[PDB]
Amino acid sequence: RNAFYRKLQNFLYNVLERPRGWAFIYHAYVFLLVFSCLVLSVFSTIKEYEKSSEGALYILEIVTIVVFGVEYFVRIWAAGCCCRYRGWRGRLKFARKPFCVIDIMVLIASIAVLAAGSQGNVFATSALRSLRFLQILRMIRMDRRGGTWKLLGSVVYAHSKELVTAWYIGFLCLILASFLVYLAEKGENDHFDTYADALWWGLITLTTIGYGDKYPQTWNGRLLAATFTLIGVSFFALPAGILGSGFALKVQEQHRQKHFEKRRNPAAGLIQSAWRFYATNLSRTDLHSTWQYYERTVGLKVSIRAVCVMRFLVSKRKFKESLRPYDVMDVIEQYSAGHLDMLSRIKSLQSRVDQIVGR
Amino acid sequence: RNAFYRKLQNFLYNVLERPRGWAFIYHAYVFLLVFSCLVLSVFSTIKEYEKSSEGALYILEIVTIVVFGVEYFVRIWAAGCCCRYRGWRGRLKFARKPFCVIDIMVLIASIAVLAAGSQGNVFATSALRSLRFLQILRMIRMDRRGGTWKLLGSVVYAHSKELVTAWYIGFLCLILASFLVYLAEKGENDHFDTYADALWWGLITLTTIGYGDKYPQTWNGRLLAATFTLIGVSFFALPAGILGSGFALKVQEQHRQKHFEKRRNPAAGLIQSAWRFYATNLSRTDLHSTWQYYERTVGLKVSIRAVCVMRFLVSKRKFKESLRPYDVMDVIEQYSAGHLDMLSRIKSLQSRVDQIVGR
Amino acid sequence: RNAFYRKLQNFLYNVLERPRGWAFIYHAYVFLLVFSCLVLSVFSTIKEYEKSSEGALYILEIVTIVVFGVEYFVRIWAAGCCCRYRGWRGRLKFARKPFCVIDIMVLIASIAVLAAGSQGNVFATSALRSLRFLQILRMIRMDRRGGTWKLLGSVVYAHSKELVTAWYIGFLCLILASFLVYLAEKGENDHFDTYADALWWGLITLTTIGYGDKYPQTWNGRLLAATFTLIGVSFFALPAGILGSGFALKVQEQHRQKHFEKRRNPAAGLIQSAWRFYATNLSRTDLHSTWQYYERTVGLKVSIRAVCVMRFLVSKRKFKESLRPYDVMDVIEQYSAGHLDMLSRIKSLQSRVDQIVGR
Amino acid sequence: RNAFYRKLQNFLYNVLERPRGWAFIYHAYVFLLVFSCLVLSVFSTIKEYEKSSEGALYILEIVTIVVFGVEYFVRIWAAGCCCRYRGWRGRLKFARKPFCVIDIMVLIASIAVLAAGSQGNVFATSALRSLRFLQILRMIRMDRRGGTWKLLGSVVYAHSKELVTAWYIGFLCLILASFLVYLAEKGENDHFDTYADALWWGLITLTTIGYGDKYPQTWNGRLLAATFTLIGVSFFALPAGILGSGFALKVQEQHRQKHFEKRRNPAAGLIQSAWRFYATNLSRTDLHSTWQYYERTVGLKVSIRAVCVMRFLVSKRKFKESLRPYDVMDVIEQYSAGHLDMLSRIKSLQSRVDQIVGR
Amino acid sequence: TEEQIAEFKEAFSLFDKDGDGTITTKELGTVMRSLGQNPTEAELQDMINEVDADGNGTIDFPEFLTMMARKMKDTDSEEEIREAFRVFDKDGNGYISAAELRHVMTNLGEKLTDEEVDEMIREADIDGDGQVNYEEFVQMMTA
Amino acid sequence: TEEQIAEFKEAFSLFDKDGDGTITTKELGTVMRSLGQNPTEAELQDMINEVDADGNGTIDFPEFLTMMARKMKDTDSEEEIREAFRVFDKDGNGYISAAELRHVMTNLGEKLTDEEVDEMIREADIDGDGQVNYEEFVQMMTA
Amino acid sequence: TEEQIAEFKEAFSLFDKDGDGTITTKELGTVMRSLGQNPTEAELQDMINEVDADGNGTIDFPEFLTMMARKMKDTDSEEEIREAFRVFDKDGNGYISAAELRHVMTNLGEKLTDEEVDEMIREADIDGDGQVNYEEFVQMMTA
Amino acid sequence: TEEQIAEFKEAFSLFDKDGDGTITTKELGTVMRSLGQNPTEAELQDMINEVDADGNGTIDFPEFLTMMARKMKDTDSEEEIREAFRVFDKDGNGYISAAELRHVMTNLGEKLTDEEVDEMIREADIDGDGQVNYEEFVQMMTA
Ligand SMILES: Nc1c(NC(=O)CCC2CCCC2)ccc(NCc2ccc(C(F)(F)F)cc2)c1F
Repeated sequence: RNAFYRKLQNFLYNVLERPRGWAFIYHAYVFLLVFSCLVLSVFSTIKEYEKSSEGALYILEIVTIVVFGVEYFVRIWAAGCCCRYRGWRGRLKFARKPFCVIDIMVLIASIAVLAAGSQGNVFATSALRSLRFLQILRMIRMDRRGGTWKLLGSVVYAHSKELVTAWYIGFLCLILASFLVYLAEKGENDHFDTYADALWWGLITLTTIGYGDKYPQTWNGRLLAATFTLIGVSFFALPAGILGSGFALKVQEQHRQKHFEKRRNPAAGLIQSAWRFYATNLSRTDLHSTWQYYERTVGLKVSIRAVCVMRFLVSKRKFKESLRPYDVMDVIEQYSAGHLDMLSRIKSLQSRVDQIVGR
Repeated sequence: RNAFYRKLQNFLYNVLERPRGWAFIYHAYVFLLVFSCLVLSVFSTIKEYEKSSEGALYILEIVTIVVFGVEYFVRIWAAGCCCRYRGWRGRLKFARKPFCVIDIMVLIASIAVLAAGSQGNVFATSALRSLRFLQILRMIRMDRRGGTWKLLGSVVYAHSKELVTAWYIGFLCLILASFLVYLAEKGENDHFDTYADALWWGLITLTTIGYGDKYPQTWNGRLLAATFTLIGVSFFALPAGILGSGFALKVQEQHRQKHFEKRRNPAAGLIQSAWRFYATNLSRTDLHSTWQYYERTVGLKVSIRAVCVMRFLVSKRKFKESLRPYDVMDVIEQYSAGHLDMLSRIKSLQSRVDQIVGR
Repeated sequence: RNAFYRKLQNFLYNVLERPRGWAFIYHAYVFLLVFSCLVLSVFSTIKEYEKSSEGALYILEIVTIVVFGVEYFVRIWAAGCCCRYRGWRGRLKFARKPFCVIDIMVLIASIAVLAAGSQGNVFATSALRSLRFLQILRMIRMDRRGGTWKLLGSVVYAHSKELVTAWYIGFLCLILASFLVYLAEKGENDHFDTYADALWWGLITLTTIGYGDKYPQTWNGRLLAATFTLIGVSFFALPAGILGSGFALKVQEQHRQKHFEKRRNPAAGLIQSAWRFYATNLSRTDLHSTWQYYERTVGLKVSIRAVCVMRFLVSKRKFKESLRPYDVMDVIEQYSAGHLDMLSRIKSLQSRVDQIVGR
Repeated sequence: RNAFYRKLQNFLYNVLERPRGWAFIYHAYVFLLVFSCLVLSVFSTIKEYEKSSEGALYILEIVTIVVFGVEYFVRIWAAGCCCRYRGWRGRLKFARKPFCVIDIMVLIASIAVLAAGSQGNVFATSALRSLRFLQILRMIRMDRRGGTWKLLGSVVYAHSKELVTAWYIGFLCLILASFLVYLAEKGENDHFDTYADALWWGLITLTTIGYGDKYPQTWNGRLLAATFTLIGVSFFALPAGILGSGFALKVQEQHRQKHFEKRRNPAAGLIQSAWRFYATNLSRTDLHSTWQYYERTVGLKVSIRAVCVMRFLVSKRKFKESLRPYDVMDVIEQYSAGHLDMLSRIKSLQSRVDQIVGR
Repeated sequence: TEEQIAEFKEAFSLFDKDGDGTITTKELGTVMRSLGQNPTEAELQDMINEVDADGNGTIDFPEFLTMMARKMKDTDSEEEIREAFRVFDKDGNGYISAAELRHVMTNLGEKLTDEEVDEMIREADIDGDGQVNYEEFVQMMTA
Repeated sequence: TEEQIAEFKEAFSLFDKDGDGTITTKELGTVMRSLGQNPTEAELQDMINEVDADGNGTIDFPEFLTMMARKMKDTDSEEEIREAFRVFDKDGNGYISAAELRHVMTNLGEKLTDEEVDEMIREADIDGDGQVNYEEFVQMMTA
Repeated sequence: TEEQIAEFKEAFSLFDKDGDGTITTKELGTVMRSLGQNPTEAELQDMINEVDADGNGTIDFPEFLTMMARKMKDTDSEEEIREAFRVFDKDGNGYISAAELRHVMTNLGEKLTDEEVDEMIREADIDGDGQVNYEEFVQMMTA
Repeated sequence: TEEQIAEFKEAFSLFDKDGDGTITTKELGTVMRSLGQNPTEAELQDMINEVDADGNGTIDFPEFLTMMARKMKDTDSEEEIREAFRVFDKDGNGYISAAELRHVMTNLGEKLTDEEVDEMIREADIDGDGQVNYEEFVQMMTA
């Protein structure tokens, strides 16, 4: 009973919290489901299609709210598989997580909208904006880890100075070109009736949009727009290329490092050292295993404690160093160490067959 | 007779299936031919030019269908050069390939369109859409390997998480900005008469299109569009840069690895081991060559079989490892092995001239 | 008194000149402040909002001018922390810096605009353009180092040939396509009434703008525009991708090199050598420390001077070489040196146990 | 006289043919001059400015034709500095170069246009197109090496498969999306009156242009355009990013390799060997230098010839290998060679102090 | 209490064989090398600096006491343990079979006898299944 | 049948010189080293783990039998053979000259006598041309 | 003046033990090796070329005089000193504690006695605080 | 003519000390090693394959004759010479000073005496300036 119970618990936790293979399918389905809902809500906002789409929208709304509630309950139950959250207080702490609170606020907001806004199925006008915002936040919540946001932030920080330079130059050219076009076509063109119209046009231009609502018509304004467009469209599109290139480089490095064996071995060393530490506790009247083992390898008790903790902390440090493997630093450090070892060898042979030459 | 016959067979198979140099020219010509056909069909759809282009279109259609049929026959004949497909059943298996079936469906569809739709060369209105779709599928088939699709899929999978992040952020900003612009200009602007018009405008904007059919006109809507355009045009253009950079990195690595000599030698080892395996079969009352060779190098027969299979399987593994050469992993593994060898050396010298010092 | 005085001096200099952490916040605030000013000035240029925004604009103008003046005074005071600028002449030299003069010209121009252009807070029409240009130059000055400009220039120079190729091809296709479209639609389309309209349209096109004011309408002009758009939009967008990729590669290399320990040690060697140089000056009737130290390590005085300067200059060179660490050159040089050392070792052992074999 | 004559010859050849520093300035000036000419010709095509710009255009035309002629003469004179082109036949061969013939055709075409088209200064209507084409070809000729074209071709070939994939996918989606939009909005929208209008709109869309002349208006056509725009704008912009990234990678590798010392030394070896080859010619009754040198290092004459040619050809091969330095291949080859040397060392020590152990 | 300080003083005296008052690299190598564990001098000397608060190249009594008070709860070893059992979890289930513990303990790091891994399985295998969870064991650390 | 199992038992006994019942790395090195083939101990020991199903560092009788039943048809060696003859095909025609086989056999891998390559050309050169196709030979493997 | 030239001639004679008139790599190694400083011959020989104006592999009297006149003010050593104290400034404040000077002097580069760092702190620690500024010391160079 | 073939036969006999008819790596090493030039066997053996048309590991008389007929004009050595003098042209003027030739000849590659570089300057320095052009010398090769 308990074996299958815990098997199901861990399987559900893996599917919901850390999906790798088939679990994603389910997630995708939910996303599609949620996606469909907005689409139906989308199709319900139009009057000519509201009468034809509102029933399906309401049915899908009941389905999605039920699915979200059951998923939340299953997740807060499967949180018992990991020992961080077990028991009443453990499940409470799991619920304390920001995305869990986001989920419950989503559920209660959906309930409130369905109760008040839907005197029937179709929804109230005021509740419509709240419903759309709720769907937006559900889409935000679709990913629980926020790994996308973390990755984007890390990549941006890696290029913080440099994105900053791109943005600063882009803004400067936008302001300056807008100012001159406003000067040149203040009265001749009604499009640039005001400086603000010039700023809007310059933003539309430097972004490669080209709405056509505003555009220079004079020779001088057109010339200046041409020059500063050539100058600044590249700057405005630069952050996209910056990020794309940097993203590809990051994934390339991650692929390069993947091997991770020199990370494996120090893990074994460190875990053995940690078990020695726990087994050599002086205050514990147990753990005779490591005690007698050391007694084979030999004030005394405290000295053994001290040496064991020295080696455990240094092994922790060593595992920390192996925590980040880089091919370049790997080769550099390995070659430095090997060169030092080789130096020791040659000093040995020199002094040593010097002793021989003496004889 | 047979020598020249097989020479022609292999030459045709190389030209059609695996073109490297001049063969591509022919392929290009066919592509151009096929391309011209749609263009002529294109030029035939316009009434003012249909009377002037339909005769050439029909002639090129006969030419291209004949060329495709003869090419299919020549290919299914030249499939005999490779031993996978030889004889009646071999050619049947070759025809089983998905692109071969695509070719025959193309041929039969072309025949059907030319027979029914062309009561007089010029084609029937209903058969016109089928003809255009047939041309589209022919263009799809132009490449038999599908190497382009495989490369695109591999690169996408390499950046799957990361393209996913880009798409997710782009979609989120699109939805959110469209929602606010719809709020700001629901009644003031007829362009954003509905939320759906706002979504269409937001997609046209974030993609740098700027049709001009819809655009904000209010100060608040224009401000929000400006901000979220700055935010999200980079995200929308990101996948292009992601893919381009990743593509360049992949080709760069492929160029880096090209040497392949440590891949060459294990191939020789493995093939020699495989021939030993076949030559040492116990059930075979032949192959006295390797039998007597081993008899020079020496229950007995089975032991020889066992050792030979050990070495053959390990050589297969070794060739497998050399199957993928990476400069970084090459240097890491080679330096680790050399360092271990060096350690063995120095232990030898230490213990050994210690023996000497003893004397 | 002096301790806290100098502590505050260095803290202010760090915050203003070289901000790393919290100091940036203050800078950002000032930027935002300055930014707000233009926005308010922006909002003040519109007549319908001028009466509502001019008072806040004037108040923020007084605030920003006061802030800039006090910041300039605090900076020219905190310049005493560094020994380059101390005392009357030191502060004068600090003021000689181009960005310091930019700051004072900004302050005086702001004073002049506020005195003359503002008869009563409201600003004069002629002084308005000067005020906007002053804000533009303040935004330019926001960064004192100009590190963004230096980085952009360095990256451009790194790709100078290659950006040049991109620009040259883009310009050529623009000219040529514009010429043909002008030929094809000289009279048929009023949009391309002149070659210059064709050039403007071609620039709008190759930049992916698509205003819609001008566009081909004839079959031939549309075909040519299609072909050369496909050809040249990639060329026009190329510089953006070039720069983005190159920027990412540069930051990647900078991250790769970061370790800098082989740069640390030669610094110690060089500084010790420099102190030896100063301590071994012959004309100085002091510095008996290094004099007696060398007297322990031993015409004589001049010889010691000479040897000390030899070693100091060579250590300076060595530190110079370690000034630029590159992983690739690090590995190449280190392996060459280690291989030469190994060669020396093996020659020693060969000749040496040859001597042994002789016995 | 001859010393200064040749000094000027080489200086002019360097400035014109291979400009590095200040020479570029002159080139730039000429380019600007030529550029100005078209601009003036540009400004001369407009009737309202033709009367004001034609005199300056004609003056600049005389100036530029004179400058081009004198530059051609100076270049064909300075071609004597290099020994490839010296004397009557040498200068003729130099003139045979394709860009030299381009220059003379440019000069003669300019003369013809100025003589016939310009009854005075004003230019003939028919000669105007020829003049503009001549300016276009002059701009083409501005660079004599064609290094930009060679670089672009090399980079394209490096990514030939991959650019091909991008283009193929882009074309496929363009065709397919255009076809469906034409189906959906054949009659509803006059913009897509024909399939060809749909193709033009699809090209304008996938390129991020957005002219606004044509665009979907129906729900289904708009949906399909949205989907395939998302799909294919990235593909259409892909070649730009591909090329930019690849360009940056190429320049990065070129910067990486720059050191070139292992290329320097084999050059010395090879040139010494080549001089030995020339000095050891048997048929030459001279060159007693290397003959007696070898006589110190020793049928005989032919044997010396043979050995010298062996070493010269192998040194040529060695210099060829050092012709292309790659950091990755450098490290791989150097480590393989060092490992083999180390193996030889350890075999020596093993067998050798085994001999010692025997004693 | 003074008892722990006295025990640390006794430990230092058993370490300060030379009586220098600051156990030096060679001396701390000697003290444990005689017992039967003979780590290479490199590990000892490069470890000393990691704990040498004053950076004297040795360990003085204050540096002895500060770490003697420092237990598993400090040094945020929790993350290191998380990574350590996550690397050896080829499935990611958060649990590892006991036999894999036997193997990894035996053939990696500082090898220990079957007795050490026996007490390990005693402590970790609380529910007696073999597939011991990582989170519970790491919680036992602080507990 | 029991005949093959008896032959495998005889082979194991001829291998288990110590009689341990699990041929160990050193023992399997000794058994073939005495015959006349003396591979470095590294290759043997690193090969043992590749076939050691239980991971004991040796080969037990079940691990002997499982592979003894495992023939060329298993282990999807077909792809390895395809790559192996594709690398040595400088033309890509799918066929390789016999003389190149002589050379590559002689000067690479475990070198064999002209007799081995003679039987090789006998089997592969079915049509007697020298330019033997790869596909036919690899089909002969499974056949 | 002629006094400095005479002193340089005396120095060269004390260097040109062989009397060749161009102090050679081995000879300049010998001259200072006998004193008590014994740098490896590699450093000496690779340094000679850096100052060898004529590139003869040795140092002639003109190359001696040119540098003897060349003081700290030349060779733009200012930037090198700036980098040298900027690397060891973990804070970037532009000043470094005296104790860090003691440590870096003792444990890096050509090590010197406490007397050398004592005169160093004498000169640099003008205001007697320990946190000596880099800019003032580097100004002292040219001064 | 038959004279050159006879001379090549005499050369081969002076090379084929063993009389094998195909000068082998060790034999061609011995023949020139005795004269006074003693290149490492590695260079000889790795060079043999570069000229071994039949790939026998040696040089047969046909491979001797084919190259004996092959002069400087073949093997497109022109490009190699262009690169070789372009690398040593730090200015790119297309000419190199004679003293730099002295230095590079002396201190790189197979070093030769001042006599060799003397005949070099004789041939190259046709106009007697020292700054000898590369193009003229490389033309002299084919001439
Ligand atoms: N595919 C795509 C691309 N283009 C590519 O990724 C090219 C490569 C893909 C992979 C294989 C086929 C095409 C660029 C941007 C976005 N924006 C995100 C997005 C916005 C709106 C919606 C919605 F409105 F339709 F929901 C969905 C998603 C995007 F999706």
